[PDB]
Amino acid sequence: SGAIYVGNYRVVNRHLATHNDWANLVWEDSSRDLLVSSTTAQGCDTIARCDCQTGVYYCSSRRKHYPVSFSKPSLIFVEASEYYPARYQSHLMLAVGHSEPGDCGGILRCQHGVVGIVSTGGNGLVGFADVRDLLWLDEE
Ligand SMILES: CN(C)S(=O)(=O)c1cccnc1
Ligand SMILES: [Zn+2]
Repeated sequence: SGAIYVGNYRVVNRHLATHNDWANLVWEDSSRDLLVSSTTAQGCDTIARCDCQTGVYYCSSRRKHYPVSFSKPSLIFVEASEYYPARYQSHLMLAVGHSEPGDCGGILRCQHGVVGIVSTGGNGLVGFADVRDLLWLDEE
C-alpha cells in the first residue's frame, strides 16, 4: 500500500483505490494502474520533473529502501499478478529488485522528488508507474 500526497491530490494504484477515492475522483487510467482523488489537507510530497533513471524505492515486504537504476517509462507486457491479468501496462518503468503485490504504492524517488509508485513485480523485477508526466499535479 501507499500513496503520493501532492497539493490537494492523492495518487494511488488504481487497483487499490477506495470507494472514497472513486467518490472524490480527479483522474484515473487503468492502462497505467493510476488513480488520483481530491484531499482536504495539503500533502508533503514534491513530484520530480526530470528524466532520471536512478533513484531509491521503498519495499514494504523487506521494510527497506533500495537504490535502483530503472528504465524510462514505456508500454510493457506484465505477467498475471494477484490483482491484474497478464496485460500491457503504459508509463511503466522497470528495475531489478523485489516486489510482491502488497509492495504496490511504495514511492520511487530521485534527487528531484517523487518519480512514481510500485505497480508490478515478479521474476526479480519491480515496476513503477511513472507520475513525472502529470504536470497538472503541481497546480490547482
Ligand atoms: C513511451 N511509452 C510508450 S509510455 O507508455 O510511457 C507513453 C508516454 C507518453 C505518452 N503515451 C505513452
Ligand atoms: Zn530526477
